[PDB]
Amino acid sequence: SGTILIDLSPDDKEFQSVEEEMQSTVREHRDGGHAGGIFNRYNILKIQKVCNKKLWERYTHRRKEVSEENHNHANERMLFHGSPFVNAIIHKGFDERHAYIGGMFGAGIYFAENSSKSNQYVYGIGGGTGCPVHKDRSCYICHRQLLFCRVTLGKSFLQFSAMAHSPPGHHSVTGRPSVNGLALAEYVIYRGEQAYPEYLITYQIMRPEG
Ligand SMILES: CCCCCc1cc2c(N)cccc2c(=O)[nH]1
Ligand SMILES: [Zn+2]
Repeated sequence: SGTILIDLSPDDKEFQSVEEEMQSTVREHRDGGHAGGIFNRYNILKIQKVCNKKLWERYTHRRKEVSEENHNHANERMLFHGSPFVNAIIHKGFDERHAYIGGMFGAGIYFAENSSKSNQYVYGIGGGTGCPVHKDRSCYICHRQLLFCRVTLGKSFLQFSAMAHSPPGHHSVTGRPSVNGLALAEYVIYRGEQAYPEYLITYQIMRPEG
């Protein structure tokens, strides 16, 4: 495929800053833990840099196009993605196969500021049937993987909220939380080339002590 994975050391400042973004963006969810499990923090087991020259140049080419359409502003963010297809994504890139057809902002590729939101989709929409081994959406034993991704939003359409195309004149959609005052924003792109899966994070959710 061209993809290689480089392990980061826990002593590396880059490992520490990615872990901190994982841990600090956990919130409680309105489903009481149904989809993603009950936890306040993670046990991070490994963080790997995803290196693929073809996929990177695909991303930067599209970033330059968006930028030039938006007064030299890519509006680039680092955002989480959770999916049963994480292993296809790191080898072949994001495409229409990784879209959420039934999502609140239409058929596109969804990203979260809250790591705990992406965690709800590790084992499928709604958490599917949970981990393959124990059939448990709150499994504390099995190893999970998330992507921390570089995403080009460009001009984003703001949706106040309780593959298709971007709204005309826009490069993405922003789902702004309008009820749960603790929820962070979620974002949708409609072209796989507008994201690069930069870090692969392997972790467990941790059982609260109390
Ligand atoms: C088959 C899995 C496709 C949807 C996965 C998915 C959905 C999703 C969402 N709706 C909002 C915020 C983040 C995510 C995410 O990180 N992943
Ligand atoms: Zn399990």
